[PDB]
Amino acid sequence: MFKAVLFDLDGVITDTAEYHFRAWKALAEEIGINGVDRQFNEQLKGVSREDSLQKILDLADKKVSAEEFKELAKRKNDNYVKMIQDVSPADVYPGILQLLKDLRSNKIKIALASASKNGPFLLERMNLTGYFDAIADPAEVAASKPAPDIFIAAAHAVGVAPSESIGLEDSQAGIQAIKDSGALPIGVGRPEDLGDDIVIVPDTSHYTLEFLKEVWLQKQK
Ligand SMILES: [Mg+2]
Repeated sequence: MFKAVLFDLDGVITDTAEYHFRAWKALAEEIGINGVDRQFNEQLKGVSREDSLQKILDLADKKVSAEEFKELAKRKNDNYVKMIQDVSPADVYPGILQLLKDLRSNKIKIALASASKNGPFLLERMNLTGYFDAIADPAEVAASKPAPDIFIAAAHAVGVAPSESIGLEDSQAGIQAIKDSGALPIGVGRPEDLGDDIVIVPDTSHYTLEFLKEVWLQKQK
């Protein structure tokens, strides 16, 4: 039986993506840049905050000093941090609360493996801190998501090897990160984005202790 479950936050535990989208959109509008719609934002995923801001500036061929550049980047983050102040327990994805309860009562380790610099704050706002045994700190991770580093740090933080874990993800890079760490991935989304070689649930309400166990069993080969 697996000894720990490693959680990504966005797309699994809750949604932050919409908040990032709105923040960028507020910055753009603040400096009169138009075109940052739910279409363009799709090109801002898995990209750096610097690269994203640049893409946005390239929309209006807007030039700015390296100074004004860093300040714009900071503004986007401040908007984001302001926007997440209202995150609450109601924002927890379906099935997640019960899964955490079930894992805890089954003595299965729980760890956050997220790039979010606001992970601890967000879990406290959703009232989930007490379920987590460890939070892998994004700033201590040398290589981002595609790399297995963070799932490896998250597993070690709870005293297990990744090979004794299951990783829950909503992104292709995340799925790859889990595979390369040696943990068993179970994605949420659709094969077209995630891949055809892993178990996938359409929505998180299907992430139950019973389902995880059956998947872990049917893995033994
Ligand atoms: Mg995610």
